[PDB]
Amino acid sequence: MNYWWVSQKQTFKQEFEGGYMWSPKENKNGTQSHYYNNMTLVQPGDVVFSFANGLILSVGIARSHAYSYNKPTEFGVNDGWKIDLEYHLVENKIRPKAHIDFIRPYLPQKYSPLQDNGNGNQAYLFSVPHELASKVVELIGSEAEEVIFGFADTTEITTTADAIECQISNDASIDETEKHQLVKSRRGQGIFRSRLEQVESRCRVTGVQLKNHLIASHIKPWAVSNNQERLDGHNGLLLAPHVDHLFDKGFISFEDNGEMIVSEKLNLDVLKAWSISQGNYGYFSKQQQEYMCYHRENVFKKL
Amino acid sequence: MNYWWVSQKQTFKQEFEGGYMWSPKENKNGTQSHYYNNMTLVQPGDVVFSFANGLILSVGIARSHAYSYNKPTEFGVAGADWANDGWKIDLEYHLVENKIRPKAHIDFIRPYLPQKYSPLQDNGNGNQAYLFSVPHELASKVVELIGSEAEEVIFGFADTTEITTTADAIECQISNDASIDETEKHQLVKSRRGQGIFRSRLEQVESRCRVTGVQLKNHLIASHIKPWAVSNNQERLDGHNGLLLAPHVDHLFDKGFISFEDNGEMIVSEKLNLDVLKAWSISQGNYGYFSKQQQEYMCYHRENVFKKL
Ligand SMILES: [Cl-]
Ligand SMILES: [Cl-]
Ligand SMILES: [Cl-]
Ligand SMILES: [Cl-]
Ligand SMILES: [Cl-]
Ligand SMILES: [Cl-]
Ligand SMILES: [Cl-]
Ligand SMILES: [Cl-]
Ligand SMILES: [Cl-]
Ligand SMILES: [Cl-]
Ligand SMILES: [Cl-]
Ligand SMILES: [Cl-]
Repeated sequence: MNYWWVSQKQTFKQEFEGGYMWSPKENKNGTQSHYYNNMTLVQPGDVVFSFANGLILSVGIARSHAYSYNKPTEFGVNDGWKIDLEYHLVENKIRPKAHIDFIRPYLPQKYSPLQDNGNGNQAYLFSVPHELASKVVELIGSEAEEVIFGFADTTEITTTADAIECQISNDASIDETEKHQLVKSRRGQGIFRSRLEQVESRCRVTGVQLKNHLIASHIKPWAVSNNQERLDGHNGLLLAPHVDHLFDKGFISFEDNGEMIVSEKLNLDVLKAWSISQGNYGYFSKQQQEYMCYHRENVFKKL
Repeated sequence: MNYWWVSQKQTFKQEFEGGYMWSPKENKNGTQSHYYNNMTLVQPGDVVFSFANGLILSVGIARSHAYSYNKPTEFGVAGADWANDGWKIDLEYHLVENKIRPKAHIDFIRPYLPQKYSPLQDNGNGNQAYLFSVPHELASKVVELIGSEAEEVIFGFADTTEITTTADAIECQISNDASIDETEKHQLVKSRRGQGIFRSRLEQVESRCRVTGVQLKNHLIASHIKPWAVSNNQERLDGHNGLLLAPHVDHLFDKGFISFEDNGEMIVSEKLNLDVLKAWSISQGNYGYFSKQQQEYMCYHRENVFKKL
């Protein structure tokens, strides 16, 4: 996932209401533009800071790649790049110049969105390097974190998995039954679900046994699992939907002997609100532990 | 959603272990029997009772239409080659602990058996064919005999499949529709999973899960009220056609286990086992007024999504 900083000093109102970003494709003199070319580098899931009227008004999430589209009609008045941007207004609408002594050390030598004095540069879309991105996020506060962790940063993972499902569904060589089972297993259906039900009986965390209230979740994700692992009843848990949400995204994981592990970026208010207690949720078998190790080391959100 | 009855006789274990059903597709002359043709009528999400050794052993959910596939095991007598090509269905088995013996309840079942093509004779002996249709009234009686385990498989689970199938087909149609504005297309598709302009607009009128109180954006699902699939394009992108919900509340609401009155009073379905609310520490009660714009959609939800009767 990449971060971008978009300077909309004079266009924000219109771009926010329409849920987009727009720029020309090239310079007036016909040459390639580093800054316009930034638009073609944006991927769904990427985080975009809206900088307008001196303020960061939104921490947004890109929902498209750049697509060719007509310049927006403005009242009283050639195709450019459009990006669908899912705006998220933040309560803490900050002015970056005020924190420049803290920010300056982490500004890039070239293509910086801010000058060394704290004033903005005059391009439209800047890349924000990852160290700097975290500093901006620090200043906005936890609401920027709400946009990112387990939200914006899940999108690229879903994109990758969507493409793996496409590779399988369109594979003209793979056995038809195998195709169906691998695809259905992604959403906890098919032989994977039946096999899991012979290993697990209930949601570890909430105790619910009712099959219509449980999600068949993989431990090692479906996307990175090989075909055996995708259909292995030992590579799963039956979880209540809110617990599936926390586990799938790596807000929680488990020790081999059952203790729930919590990510640094899980807000503890959530667990309080849903009456999920910390503690031990039972031994995992040796076969399950193989997968849970993978989850701890690759899915669980750990800086 | 339709119900079926598969008489698996002495090969339940192999068909269970393989997660399938298999039948011939035709007689030698190209004609189908009624029972071979039944395989071609099964749709994903349909419920299939596995009957073997006189017992109902599984309440399964079909996960495919019938597809051409070679006979999974050998015939008892080395048969003709044409007969090896049949219909396969991927069946998601769900074992039940309460294994009903239909013949021991024949007096209760007999009145609801069909005049023709029935899975059972009037004395409760099974018929010779493989896949039988179970009409809906007969199905309800079978479910009553099996009890809550059957209900668990069906309501909010098997019966959600056809709704997902429809929503998937619609997304495909929209995505490939050349006549739609490119930006509109992207917005309509993203809105299905609570993304894009729909979510930003919902955030202008709602701020938290009303049921759990959670305000954190990364722990909320942007749900529609009137479902995305049945909504028109204005309704799909309307921020008033939504609620922010914790994932488990999104689950209960989307499937119609709960709904809300216009003043926010939570309505709980008779199909909701109240143990679930206790296990997840969710209270009944009042969750605040909706706006007139939201009430339009909530009325639809109460009348068409909420599980009644
Ligand atoms: Cl050039
Ligand atoms: Cl460039
Ligand atoms: Cl400030
Ligand atoms: Cl200010
Ligand atoms: Cl840049
Ligand atoms: Cl297994
Ligand atoms: Cl461990
Ligand atoms: Cl016939
Ligand atoms: Cl076929
Ligand atoms: Cl008959
Ligand atoms: Cl008879
Ligand atoms: Cl019999």
